[PDB]
Amino acid sequence: IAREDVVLNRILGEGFFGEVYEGVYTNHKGEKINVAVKTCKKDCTLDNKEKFMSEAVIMKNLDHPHIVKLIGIIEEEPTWIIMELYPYGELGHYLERNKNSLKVLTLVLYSLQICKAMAYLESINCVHRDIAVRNILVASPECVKLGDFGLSLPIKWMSPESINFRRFTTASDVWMFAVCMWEILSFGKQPFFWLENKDVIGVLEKGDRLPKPDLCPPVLYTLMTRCWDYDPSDRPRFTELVCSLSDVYQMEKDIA
Ligand SMILES: Cc1ccc(-n2nc(C(C)(C)C)cc2NC(=O)Nc2cccc3cc(C(=O)NC(C)C)[nH]c23)cc1
Repeated sequence: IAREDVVLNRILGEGFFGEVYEGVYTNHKGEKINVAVKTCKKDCTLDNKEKFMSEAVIMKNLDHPHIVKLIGIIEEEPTWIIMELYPYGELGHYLERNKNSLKVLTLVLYSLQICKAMAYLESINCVHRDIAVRNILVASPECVKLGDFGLSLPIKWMSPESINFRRFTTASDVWMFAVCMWEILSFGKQPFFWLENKDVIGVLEKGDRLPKPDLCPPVLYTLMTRCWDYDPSDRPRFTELVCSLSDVYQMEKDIA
């Protein structure tokens, strides 16, 4: 990927190692691809420059249909990591904007797609630690992609073991994933929006849970409740949750 083939438009935000730019990449075909161009401050340590590159190293190896895509890497100074963006933006903003036209089967489709992405990460014992609708992009009205645009706390999405002891496992991600589904079925509503972060653990310890979103099928809410078991061992694996969500999707397809 050549630097002249990438035009920068505006600052997307500040990453951990430097600014992230929203740009456009013109390929060999001439078609314009929306991209996020991640940069690293010059004054960083070699250790910090290495940690910056690890995203390019890992992301190059990821090719899952429901995971964000790496477009390329420009190693020559200033080093850029180019990731694909889509014009439909974040899922949270997309859900809010299309709340009146989106059908429940589509919300179950998105839930299943993220579950498939997470079942793959589970296969390689990798933990996301920040499963939330803000970390999901809309590739098309029928395709969502999981990413990680956060800085390595998201209290309102975290399992009790993550809040209490900073323990993060695949089991804790399963909890976060059900919170992500609650956001999808609620059309982008923030979980526990009515609480402060300090109040969350007290409510979970007492046995209180996020209520069923109006449009959420009872079977899907039961699955959400199993992911929110205080005991991490009693939550399903993403691998089996794919089977569970595929059954829910087929029942919703049969209803619609
Ligand atoms: C070090 C490290 C960091 C992250 C990851 N990692 N792991 C995964 C899973 C495998 C899905 C968990 C995905 C990712 N990376 C991305 O999704 N990158 C990405 C893609 C598209 C756009 C943006 C914007 C930013 C950004 O920094 N925006 C600031 C403005 C905050 N990042 C983007 C791996 C290693």
